[PDB]
Amino acid sequence: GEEELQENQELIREKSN
Amino acid sequence: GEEELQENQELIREKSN
Ligand SMILES: [Ca+2]
Ligand SMILES: [Ca+2]
Ligand SMILES: [Ca+2]
Ligand SMILES: [Ca+2]
Ligand SMILES: [Ca+2]
Ligand SMILES: [Ca+2]
Ligand SMILES: [Cl-]
Ligand SMILES: [Cl-]
Repeated sequence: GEEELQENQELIREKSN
Repeated sequence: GEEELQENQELIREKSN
């Protein structure tokens, strides 16, 4: 769901940084 | 979709390790 998606995008942010 | 979900679970695995 929506929360899973937001958490996913934060994992992507963490890895990109 | 399905690929997004698999990629998400791998990010979770990478972080847990
Ligand atoms: Ca949230
Ligand atoms: Ca959350
Ligand atoms: Ca979060
Ligand atoms: Ca795959
Ligand atoms: Ca893939
Ligand atoms: Ca992969
Ligand atoms: Cl880095
Ligand atoms: Cl670690």
